Amino acid sequence: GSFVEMVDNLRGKSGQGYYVEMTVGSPPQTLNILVDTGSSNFAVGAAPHPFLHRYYQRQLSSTYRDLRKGVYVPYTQGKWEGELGTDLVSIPHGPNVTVRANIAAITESDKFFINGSNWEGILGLAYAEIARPDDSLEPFFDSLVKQTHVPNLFSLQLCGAVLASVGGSMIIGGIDHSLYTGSLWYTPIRREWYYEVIIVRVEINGQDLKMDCKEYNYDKSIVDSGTTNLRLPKKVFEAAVKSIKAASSTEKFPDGFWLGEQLVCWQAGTTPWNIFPVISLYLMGEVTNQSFRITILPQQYLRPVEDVATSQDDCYKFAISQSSTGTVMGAVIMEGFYVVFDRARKRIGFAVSACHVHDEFRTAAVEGPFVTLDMEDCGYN
Ligand SMILES: CC(F)(F)[C@H]1OC(N)=N[C@](C)(c2cc(NC(=O)c3cnc(OCF)cn3)ccc2F)[C@H]1F
Repeated sequence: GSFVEMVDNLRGKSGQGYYVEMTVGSPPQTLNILVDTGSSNFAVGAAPHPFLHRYYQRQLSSTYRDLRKGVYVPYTQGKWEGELGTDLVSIPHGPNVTVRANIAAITESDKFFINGSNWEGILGLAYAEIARPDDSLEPFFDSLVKQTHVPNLFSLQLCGAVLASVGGSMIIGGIDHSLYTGSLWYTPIRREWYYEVIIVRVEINGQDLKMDCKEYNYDKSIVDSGTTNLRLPKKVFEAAVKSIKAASSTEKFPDGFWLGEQLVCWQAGTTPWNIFPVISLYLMGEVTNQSFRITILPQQYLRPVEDVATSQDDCYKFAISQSSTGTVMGAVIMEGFYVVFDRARKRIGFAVSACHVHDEFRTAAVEGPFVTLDMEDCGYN
């Protein structure tokens, strides 16, 4: 309940993700590693790509073992290619342990590493089913639990805000009660591949979208620290934006803004947060016919873009976007909440984050219980 050593072990920059310090090999080589609940490989830069502050030098490690197998990982945007091996891995500001983990030594990549970012690898925290090349490549967290007495859970407090610094905590093997207020509320992990969950109802400023709830999870809903946006299925996005436009009628904005094709800027600290509605996702609860509600503010979904050279004003991107891969509860969701990935009990806990950004009128919220019928029908098959 109190893991003081792990508090504040996350760093980052706006729009560049949250990383944790790790060591690989003997003697230990220090690397900054993106915390990613939306993938399942531990994959680290292993060659001098010019964007990289540093990289894993396998020749320097006496504990390195080669698996004599490569892996090619294409994405929608980018790609990486790597060579598989195992080595000793530890987390300096995490549990006092050392595990032998699979490592994909990245040897070629495209549109993967971020120019100007301070991380050199990715820690895939999701399950073996989506590991590359196949489910026999045991993910890091699985090895950690198998090889040690670290309990089968972790929790994330992602704290949003020159690119401004972000931070937070990754509590490995436990929960730190100072990181949230009120109660944790749990939603079932529907299936252990991604951190899959079921959205049961959507509200904009308390106004139900009245869609068939299956649309909310077409073809899945996931919790993903490695995605910035709240990503919504195309039809859900359309209805949500229509409703958000209606709720913020006080001012007009161009169509491009809602599509993330264009920024909107306001003069120095004069953001009309109050014209923008709250957004509420109801998640499947732990018991039959019971749900709970998570609520985020414009402070979560209207994200500052700091690196605009051509403007002297305060510029923002609408960080709700359309998706072909289902709902993605990215940083836009997770920055509102302390999120507990309770792998042992196949569930995910949400609580109001003690570090979430809000104003004097409105706060992010986690509330329940509510009575919701036919919640199983909301899952897609
Ligand atoms: C499916 C997908 F969208 F391509 C990616 O999504 C996830 N979850 N992880 C990967 C391995 C990834 C993730 C990132 N993530 C980020 O750069 C990032 C940036 N800002 C974030 O939050 C706001 F700070 C979160 N993640 C970068 C490169 C990447 F390759 C990809 F699989």
